Amino acid sequence: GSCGKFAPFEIKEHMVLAPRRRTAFHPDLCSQLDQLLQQQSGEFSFLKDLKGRQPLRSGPTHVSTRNADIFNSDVVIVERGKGDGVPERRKFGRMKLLQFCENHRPAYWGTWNKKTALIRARDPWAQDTKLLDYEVDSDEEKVRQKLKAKEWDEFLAKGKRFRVLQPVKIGCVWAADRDCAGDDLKVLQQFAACFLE
Amino acid sequence: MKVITCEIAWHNKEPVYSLDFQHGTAGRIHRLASAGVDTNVRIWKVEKGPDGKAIVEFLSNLARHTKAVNVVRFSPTGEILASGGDDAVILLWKVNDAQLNKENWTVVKTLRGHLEDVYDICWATDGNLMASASVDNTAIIWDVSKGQKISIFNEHKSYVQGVTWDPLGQYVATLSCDRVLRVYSIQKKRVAFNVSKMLSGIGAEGEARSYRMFHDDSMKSFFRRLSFTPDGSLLLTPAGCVESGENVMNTTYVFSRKNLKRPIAHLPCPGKATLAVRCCPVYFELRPVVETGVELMSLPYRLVFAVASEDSVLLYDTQQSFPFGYVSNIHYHTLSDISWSSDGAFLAISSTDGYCSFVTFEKDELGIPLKEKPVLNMRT
Amino acid sequence: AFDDAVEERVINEEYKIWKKNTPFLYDLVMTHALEWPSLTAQWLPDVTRPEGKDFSIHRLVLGTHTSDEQNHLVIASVQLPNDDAQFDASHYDSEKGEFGGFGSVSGKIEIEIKINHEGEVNRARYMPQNPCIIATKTPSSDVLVFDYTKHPSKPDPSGECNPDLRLRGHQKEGYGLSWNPNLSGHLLSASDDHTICLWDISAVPKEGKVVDAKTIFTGHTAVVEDVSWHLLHESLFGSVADDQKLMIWDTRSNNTSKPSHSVDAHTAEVNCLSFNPYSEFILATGSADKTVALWDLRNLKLKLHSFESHKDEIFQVQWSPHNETILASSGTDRRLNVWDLSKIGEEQSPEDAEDGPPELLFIHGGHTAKISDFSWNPNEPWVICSVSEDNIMQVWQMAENIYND
Repeated sequence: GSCGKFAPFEIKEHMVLAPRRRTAFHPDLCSQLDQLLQQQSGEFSFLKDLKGRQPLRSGPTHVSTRNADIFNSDVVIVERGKGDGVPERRKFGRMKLLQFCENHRPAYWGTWNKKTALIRARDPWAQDTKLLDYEVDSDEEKVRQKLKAKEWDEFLAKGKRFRVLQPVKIGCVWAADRDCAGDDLKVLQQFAACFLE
Repeated sequence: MKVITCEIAWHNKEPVYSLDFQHGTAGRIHRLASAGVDTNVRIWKVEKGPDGKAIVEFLSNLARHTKAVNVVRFSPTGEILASGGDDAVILLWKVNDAQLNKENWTVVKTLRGHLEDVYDICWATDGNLMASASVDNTAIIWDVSKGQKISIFNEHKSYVQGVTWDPLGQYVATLSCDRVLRVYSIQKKRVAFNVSKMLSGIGAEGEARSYRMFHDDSMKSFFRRLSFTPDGSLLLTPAGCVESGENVMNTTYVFSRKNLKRPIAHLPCPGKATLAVRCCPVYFELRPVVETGVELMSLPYRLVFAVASEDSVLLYDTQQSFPFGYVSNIHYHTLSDISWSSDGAFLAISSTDGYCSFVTFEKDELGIPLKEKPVLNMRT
Repeated sequence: AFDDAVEERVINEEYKIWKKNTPFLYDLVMTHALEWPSLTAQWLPDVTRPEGKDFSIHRLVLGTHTSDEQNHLVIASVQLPNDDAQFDASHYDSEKGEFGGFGSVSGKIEIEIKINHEGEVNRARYMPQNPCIIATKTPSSDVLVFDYTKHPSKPDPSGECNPDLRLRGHQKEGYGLSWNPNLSGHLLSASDDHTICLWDISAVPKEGKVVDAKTIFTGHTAVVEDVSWHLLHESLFGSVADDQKLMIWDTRSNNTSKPSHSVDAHTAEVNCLSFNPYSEFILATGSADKTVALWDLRNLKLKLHSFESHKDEIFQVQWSPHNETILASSGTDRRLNVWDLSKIGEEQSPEDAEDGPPELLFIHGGHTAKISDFSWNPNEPWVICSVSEDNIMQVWQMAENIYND
């Protein structure tokens, strides 16, 4: 689809293009439109039909390439510990992102469950006193283990008492080394040979 | 050094009991053999990648064994693969010039004469004599060429869980479960040295304090695999106990050729008990020596070796008192065997959890190899 | 005099209270101050979704308005969090009682490509068949066409631009520009010269650099403010001019001086128009009446409806690509009004009618200056990018409980 002297658009590895059309193709459509363009018959009221049916909508753009997204998970999550008993996340809604260029304080990334009856979308400047103090906000500024297959097998064998191994390797530490860390030297001195005479 | 723990089970997640590299290799890529409870002996190809991480390629599977295979050992030339197991028969495999195999191996000799499980095998330097230890309280010497039993040592009172052969061809050492180390003369075919007890310095109030050197049945490992030094000068025996105060500590004893009835020293291993000892076949030039009487033995060269306990591996050399390497907590169960590669670039560790690991060393990291490997003063 | 001081004080207070009320009305707010004011803004159709990441990367085409400096056609990048990542139990502020905390999560806005441009960028629009081809309207009589892949990522050391194509049809500057979504290469431009120009760049040779006007339409008697192709017909297109007129032209009609249809749309200058994507018959025009007129192509004598919540002139009107009943309009009143068609002529409570007509859905008053141009995000619903006169670009999205409920 090269137009003139320009190369066709190159879709990159993880790119998605928004659809160019929002309706299925009707072949006769254009012809009928031409008729309805010339007739100028005031028979049809579109606003009347709008309330008699559901609005035509479309969703966010999704990937539809062949063999596009195929993944493997080698991990099973095991959760241990009482935690703080924090409330259910589901009842807190979407996390809002509010960032401002002029704010020294970093961007806000979090939920908002305060409830008002006066801050309306119809009036952004409508004040709601006694619930929000209208002053400058920016004045100044247990365990969830991810087991692999081997560790999952060992956990099923042992139970909640199981914990993943933390390998301990000490690099080559010689008696002639001068800049070697003394901590490793002492840990290896813990295994120093004892002679008998 | 680098540690590469394998996250894929070689023997269907069954315990891996033994490992050994093909000592006959002279290049950069090596052949490894593993024995497991799955009644299989698997041969793999081990080489370093461009980044330096070890990579394992599956080569062959040898399923002639009927029960669990406990020990796998390559002949010094790397041509004959000895495999022993719970079926009391030792198979000698050779490459013969079965869909899964990239290369094929067939049994040449079936060494018979044991009554119970075979736990350890040691070759002789010439490659014509073999020695094996078994549960049946006997250590058997074999004529490899004849394929027949030549001698039986039944002086043991319990399971025999390790045999080593003198590189100088004078002694054969066996470690048994009766807390007794035995050294047999290769010529007299009798017991030369018996080492079980150890005097504990001077006892309190003038008492004659003597304690048993080696561990009891509490040992979680089937094996007590001791080893000679490649030159023959020293003998390293794991599963030893030292009573420092009122407590006991696990250790590996070091004996000399001069007297075999008392060790020079002991390498202490706090924590678990040591079960395997394996030496690097490369003679290294001595480090820049800070002059002290620290060396285990005083010779122009030095030798690196590894002692594997239930959950750790310690990397020692000859001249230093402390080990230069320590790795631990890489396997969820007891380790079984350790084996060096021919060039010293690899140290393969097997554990009973079903997975194995490698300790890799880059160029000249262990040391500077000798220009010429020293000639041995064999006795025969 | 006191006019400027009073206006500045009132606008600053209004912006402060709007920022304070923002968490109740928006789910996303990104305020960014550009180097120079942008007269144009358009979302590119590209969305890159890097695997293993919690965000997507969208692209914007913008311009610069420098009084005495070097002007640039700009392509910029915006990071927007993925929908699956908007539910996250990371931290729990036990004081405010929210799953909040400011943390370190922030939207990343950066400039990707800067290309030289002689004069201000009045309006930049990409070709739908090839988003690499971007047409720009200059303060000169010529329309420029660039391919941002054929230009360095950084501007030239000095000198003006090297446009890939130069189209010479007009005699004055203009602001209306639209590609044909059904015929690749067909471009329509409108200018102060009272005419509309149609170019066909689909047959340009490899070494060609200048293209003459394929057709000139002279129906309008005033400054043709805007022109726009029909979204489904390869022949029909609409235009709105300063003569209070909206004309529907058919390219198959041989009379290049009389449109196939003419309508006295408004009582003042009509500055913008846009076709509904879901209805072939419906379109909307924003005028200087502070009004937006809804038009049915099957009945042009009757105005379908008039949206009358604006307080000043209206310069841009664009439909939502994800909902046929949703419309947007911006103008000099520093406001962006979002309207719902399915709420026209609904009964209203006495205090709700104080805010405006029932069809009015949302008011965006986060801009402290005239909204130069805005654009709906074609990939993320309800995400709008608006650039104003005080070099302020805002990518925002109103709260979910406003449209979904």
